[PDB]
Amino acid sequence: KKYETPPHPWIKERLDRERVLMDKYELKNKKELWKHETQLKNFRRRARRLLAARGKQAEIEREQLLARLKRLGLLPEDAVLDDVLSLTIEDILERRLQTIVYKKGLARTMRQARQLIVHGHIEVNGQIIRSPSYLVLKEEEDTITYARTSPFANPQHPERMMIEKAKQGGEA
Amino acid sequence: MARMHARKRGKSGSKRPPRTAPPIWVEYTVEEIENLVVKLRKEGYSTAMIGTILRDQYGIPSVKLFKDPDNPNRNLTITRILEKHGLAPEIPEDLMFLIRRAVNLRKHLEQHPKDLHSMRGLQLIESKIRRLVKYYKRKGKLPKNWRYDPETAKLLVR
Amino acid sequence: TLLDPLANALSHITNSERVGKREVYIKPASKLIGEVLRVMQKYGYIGEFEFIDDGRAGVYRVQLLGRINKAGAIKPRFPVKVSEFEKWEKRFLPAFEFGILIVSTSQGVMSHKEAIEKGIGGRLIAYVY
Amino acid sequence: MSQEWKEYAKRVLDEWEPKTKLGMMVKEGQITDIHEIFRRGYQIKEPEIIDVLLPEVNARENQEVLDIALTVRMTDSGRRVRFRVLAAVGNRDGYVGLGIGHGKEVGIAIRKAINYAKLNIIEIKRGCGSWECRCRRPHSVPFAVEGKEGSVRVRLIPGPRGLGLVIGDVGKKILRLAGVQDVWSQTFGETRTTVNFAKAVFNALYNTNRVAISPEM
Amino acid sequence: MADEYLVPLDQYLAAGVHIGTQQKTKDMKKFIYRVRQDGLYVLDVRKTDERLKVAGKFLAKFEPQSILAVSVRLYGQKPVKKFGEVTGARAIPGRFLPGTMTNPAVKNFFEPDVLIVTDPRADHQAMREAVEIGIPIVALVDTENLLSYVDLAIPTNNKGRKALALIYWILAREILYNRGEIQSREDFKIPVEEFEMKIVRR
RNA sequence: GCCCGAGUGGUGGCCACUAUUAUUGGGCCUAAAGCGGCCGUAGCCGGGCCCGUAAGUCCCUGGCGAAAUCCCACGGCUCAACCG
RNA sequence: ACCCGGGUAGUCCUGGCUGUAAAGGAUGCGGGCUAGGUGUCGGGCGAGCUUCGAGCUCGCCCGGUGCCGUAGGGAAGCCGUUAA
Repeated sequence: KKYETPPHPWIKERLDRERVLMDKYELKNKKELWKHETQLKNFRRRARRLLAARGKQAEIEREQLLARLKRLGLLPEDAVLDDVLSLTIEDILERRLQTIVYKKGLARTMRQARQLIVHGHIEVNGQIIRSPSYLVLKEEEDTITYARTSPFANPQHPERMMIEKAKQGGEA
Repeated sequence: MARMHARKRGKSGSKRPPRTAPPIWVEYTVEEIENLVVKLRKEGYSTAMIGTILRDQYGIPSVKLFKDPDNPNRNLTITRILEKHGLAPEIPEDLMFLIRRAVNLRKHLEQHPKDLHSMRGLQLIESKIRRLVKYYKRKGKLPKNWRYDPETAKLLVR
Repeated sequence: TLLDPLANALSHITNSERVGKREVYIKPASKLIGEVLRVMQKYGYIGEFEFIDDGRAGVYRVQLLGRINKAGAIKPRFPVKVSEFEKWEKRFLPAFEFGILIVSTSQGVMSHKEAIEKGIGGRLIAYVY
Repeated sequence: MSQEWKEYAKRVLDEWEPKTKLGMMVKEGQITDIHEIFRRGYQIKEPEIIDVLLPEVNARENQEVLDIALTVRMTDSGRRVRFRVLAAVGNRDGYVGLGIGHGKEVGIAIRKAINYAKLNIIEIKRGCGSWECRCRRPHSVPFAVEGKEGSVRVRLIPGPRGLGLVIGDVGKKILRLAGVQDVWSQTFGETRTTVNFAKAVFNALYNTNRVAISPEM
Repeated sequence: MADEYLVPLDQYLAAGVHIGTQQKTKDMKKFIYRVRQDGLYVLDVRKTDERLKVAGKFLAKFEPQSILAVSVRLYGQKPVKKFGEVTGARAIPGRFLPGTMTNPAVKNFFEPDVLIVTDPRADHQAMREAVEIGIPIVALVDTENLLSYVDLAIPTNNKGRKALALIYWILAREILYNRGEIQSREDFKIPVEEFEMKIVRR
């Protein structure tokens, strides 16, 4: 499937973390958080199992899982299957479309950003998108823009004004 | 060390000489030893007691150490000295003494039958024989056609 | 009777250890135990031993450094593939460091770590750590 | 928080009057090294000895109470209730003391326990090495260990970095106070009895050093 | 340590140090000299010379005066009292007044550096607290008394007054030798008699 | 007010928790639970030392256990599911 | 009914059947390993005593039969070289 909920769902320490996270990144539902936890879990689980086994097993398996994390951008230039396990649910959430839109300064604030991509006020590559989950690669970061849009077809959309007053990117 | 069999009682700790080659302050030839053995088997004594009297009189603790090497296939010792001559009983003494005794019991019981305990050792001695039989068959001192019974115990003794 | 004479060696050796005597005496003795103590000494776990072969039996007097924690035989003595090693690695041993899951092998006898470096396996014999 | 650190220790060092020789040498600033109290097995008889080592600032002595129980003894025309409490002193930095205390009133017991716990401090040796490579810090314990307390059987297991403290909450409180980041927890036998389970985890983290290994050599 | 001359060999042997009583146990077997034809065990007299020397050393070492000689014995409390007068520290009680070591609320509270017990069987309490505090422990041990928890020994007789006198005397001499006042090779300034006990009125 | 959210809840079934089925990984004095005791058949399990075989056992090669599903990569569909 | 006075089966012997128990040490059996102390029974050994008999005693050893207790185990009682 594509979710997880820990053995006991109403536990306070688990719930606190989320609600603080919930405002921080401005999710719409908890499921979204979960998506990234459960995605994080799989990398870890596999990274760990690979390092463990006999070193002669086609190393390709390791390479492959270090390649993707580099490309995605979570991993920068570190060479150990142990740094992978040193990610957290915050790092994944930094990697989202939503986050990366606010960061660059295409949006005033993440709550605003939620509006933009839905109505097709953010282009990526040549395509528009509807899904704010969207996993944004490192190579993919450089290609976020406007062309046939309500924010940028002129220089007197109040939209331009709303983004300018803030001008602050960074972790969401 | 012990085995409390039909008992709870730890077994005797009697132990061998840790001598591996024999005393030379004691002195006998392969020929002299062989005579002593043959003389004693001629009396009516049996190999354990033959080894006993030789120990107590002639001062040889076990024959194997003194004798071998004189044909180093294996150790040369009492009954292996006897078999080469033809003085050996085809039944192993082990199995013989056993059965021997057994036939005596039966006669007691014959006259006296109200005996728990005496009945209960009949059962305890047979079942050692059975075993001692069972393995010999496979080793080969007693043919595979045999099987043990109290009429086939009264025939071997007589 | 006895069986697993090795094991009745080892088990003494450990219960010996746990007390903190100085040296050991193992009344029944053998190749298995001899060899195993040999490999054991080779890794270093133990100090020196002398066996005296009495016309009765081999006996091993063994010197105890203090190193050994726990070292035990395997019960049915399972066959273990060289792929299944890792499983039997995680179970019996205390961590990746130690590596004397002593197996018996085509090459001879080895620890776990000396087995892996060659690359060969088989039925388990005992452990040491 | 910086220098305010010693100031609590020195404020304690204004009126602290040593009972022991241990409490004296510490109050003189000598052997200023908790670790150098442990190795030697010199008796922690004074509570303040520790307050001397743990200032406001760096390690942050995380005082914490687990369970508060109400028990009775029946007495002539009376039930005499009291309270037992379990408290945990520890620094995330690799020391810990588990304490329990019994008293008529509540507040007192908390206090008693807090004190009790100090005496029974322990180093937990963490896994420098890790599991896999000694990349940086001691994330785990070195070796898998087990606890034993009445019915309770806790295994601590080395672990992956980030796979953090995977145990029941009660222990999870104690462990965090130790400074084990990552550890697989295999329990066995009734935990309901908190005091023990805790005593388990504590005993366990205690036995760490008691393990004699090869890298020590 | 050093060879048994006289004073050393005539002193122990003249004093009934040798004569031990009933029971042997496996650990003590080493100091035990010989069997009489009665169950009365004799201790080795050499071993007593030897294990008294190192006991001048071991107690010349802890030079600060919080050495405690306690006794549960009626005989022994007099030699002990006199012994303590010379040295410079002693806990007197018929018991230990438990909470001598473990408690500092007690109005009688000391913090020793060494202990001397007389009978491991009677002074078990003084031992009991000697395991907790972390105190090394030197003593007088009999054919009947174990050495469990008892880390350094002086195998001597302790059941009688002559002996109970000789030892806390020769010892008061030995530690004063090491620390450097009056020697164990000079004849002691104090007479033996005070350490010796006598019953006129009870 | 808390949870979750186009779902959420009720009954039923299965698995987990339940080392309450014990290989991993349970017990059996008094908590359930030792047969009232022995014998030996079938079975399982076996002291040391040397030699043969290599049946188990390990190692290597080779024939082979369809596709699908699973796991990993890259690529495709706006995204993913899904597919290549 | 407990208490008292009579009383058959049975209780005894012989042969047979029946097969139960808090049939307990509520503790299956075998081997190896793991402080000790003490009392006791029988066997061995080195001595002293002697009524010249191991008769009275000391100690080591072997086999059995009790009690106490270190390490450990146990939930605790307890168990602890006669293991739980």
